[PDB]
Amino acid sequence: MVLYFIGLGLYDERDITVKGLEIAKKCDYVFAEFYTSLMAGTTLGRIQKLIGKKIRVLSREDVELNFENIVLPLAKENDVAFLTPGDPLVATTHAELRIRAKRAGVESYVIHAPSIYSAVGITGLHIYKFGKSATVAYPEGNWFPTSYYDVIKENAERGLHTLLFLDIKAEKRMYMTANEAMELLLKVEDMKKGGVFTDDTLVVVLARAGSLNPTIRAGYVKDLIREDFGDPPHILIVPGKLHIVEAEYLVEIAGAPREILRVNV
Amino acid sequence: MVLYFIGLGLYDERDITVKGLEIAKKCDYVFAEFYTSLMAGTTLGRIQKLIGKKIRVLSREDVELNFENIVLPLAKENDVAFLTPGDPLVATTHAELRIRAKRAGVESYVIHAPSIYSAVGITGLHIYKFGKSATVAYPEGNWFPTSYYDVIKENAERGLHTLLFLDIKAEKRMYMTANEAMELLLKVEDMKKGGVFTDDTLVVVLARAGSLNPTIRAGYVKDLIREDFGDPPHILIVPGKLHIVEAEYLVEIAGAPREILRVNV
Ligand SMILES: Nc1ncnc2c1ncn2[C@@H]1O[C@H](CSCC[C@H](N)C(=O)O)[C@@H](O)[C@H]1O
Repeated sequence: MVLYFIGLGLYDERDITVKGLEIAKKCDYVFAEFYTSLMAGTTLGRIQKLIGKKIRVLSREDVELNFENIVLPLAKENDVAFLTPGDPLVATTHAELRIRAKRAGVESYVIHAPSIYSAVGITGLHIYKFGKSATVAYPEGNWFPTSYYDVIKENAERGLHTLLFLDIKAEKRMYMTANEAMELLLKVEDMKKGGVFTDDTLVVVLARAGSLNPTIRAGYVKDLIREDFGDPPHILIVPGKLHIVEAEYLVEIAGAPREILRVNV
Repeated sequence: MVLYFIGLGLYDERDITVKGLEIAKKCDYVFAEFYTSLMAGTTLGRIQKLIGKKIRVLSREDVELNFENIVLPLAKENDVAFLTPGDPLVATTHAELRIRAKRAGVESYVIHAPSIYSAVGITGLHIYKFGKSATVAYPEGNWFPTSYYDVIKENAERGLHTLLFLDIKAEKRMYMTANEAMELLLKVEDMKKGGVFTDDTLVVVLARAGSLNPTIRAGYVKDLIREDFGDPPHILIVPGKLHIVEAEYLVEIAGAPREILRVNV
């Protein structure tokens, strides 16, 4: 009679909360989805071993089209868990699944876990200064989406930071790198000429948040565009004007050039 | 030889990540602060029992003025952990403490935990639509903070949602309720008269996120301003223009007036 939405956290199998783990262990059935994002620091096998339960993976179609036929029927007479990378309901489509549960007469509860949305606090940038977020999508064919560029423009002009989720082909396990994102943004700038993203733009790259050894780098595009930030996933941030405290953290912790203390504050 | 900043999560001792727990259990010394937020579902005793270590609680003064005198000295010859509610670097000034650690020759690591900043996803509002955040602080003496009002105005004009952290005075055991926040906002409105926050404004309240049964309510200020949302902590949200699916969730899950389903495109 109960469905638990349980977050797996940021990177590996230990990023689930103690609450989420103990609840998952007591569930009769455990499902999981890895299409909204991936858990790059672990494997399905390691997650399964930790929980001690067989984990049935669901595709985007399984969920978006058949959640009420695959998961809810079992949740009617058993305790069922639905695992998702990060924090449940951060992904925009997740929330509606709770309405489906209600419609089916199934109680649902949410067990939170760390999300990249909040983990970016490790960049030293004040969380309150982050504005609207956006996703950099790979262009393809004759389709060249650029809405993320406008998001940076609107946030930056108001002195706010912009969190940029990078494209991911979950099924193929292909991650867009911060380098590719920077190249794309420079390409968009060359087309819109808005003066929003150039070689002189200060950016911050956060790779493998959740890991004990994440890569946190800050610097100008001209210097970071060909830099190796390590294995995925990568997150790109275009900060707005910096509070001196944010700048000092970027210099001392993220290796930012001293120049940001006089140019970006 | 190291200092760990470990988050404890949203509500109770089990909101800590497995990673955080396994590391905390092996540390030589464990310190913590409980003034940046309120974990309403646990006690120091329960946290100590879970981690299996004595926890030395520090006051805001101990941390802000003497972190380098109380904590860092031990981290030079021992494995030390510094625990905090939620995520250690979200809506706190703890990031700067990493700079102090560095200057002291102490390597530091960060272990994330569920944060209210991302837990708001449980309101059904799209996380990417949240703009700049703000804090509603208690007025004191002849000083009446009003900056949060301008944040709402700025976000709303852009169609973005506004997350409002509520004030906390841990030593006095005072936790601002969503009701008190709404009352303060109505007073600022009468002063600035910007038509930003009135009796007809739609708001969302999230109380005790992290618990299994948090209070999630949406409605007009005139109706919710005197409603009992249960024990603290509380957070207040002022939505911007709603997507149809956001409205549907607020109606179905947060008990919002069905009239909000009719969005004005
Ligand atoms: N479980 C919870 N439910 C509702 N609001 C919460 C909450 N935990 C924190 N808050 C809100 O956030 C304020 C503390 S701000 C510090 C937040 C913390 N670092 C985190 O990551 O969550 C509180 O005064 C309250 O308004």
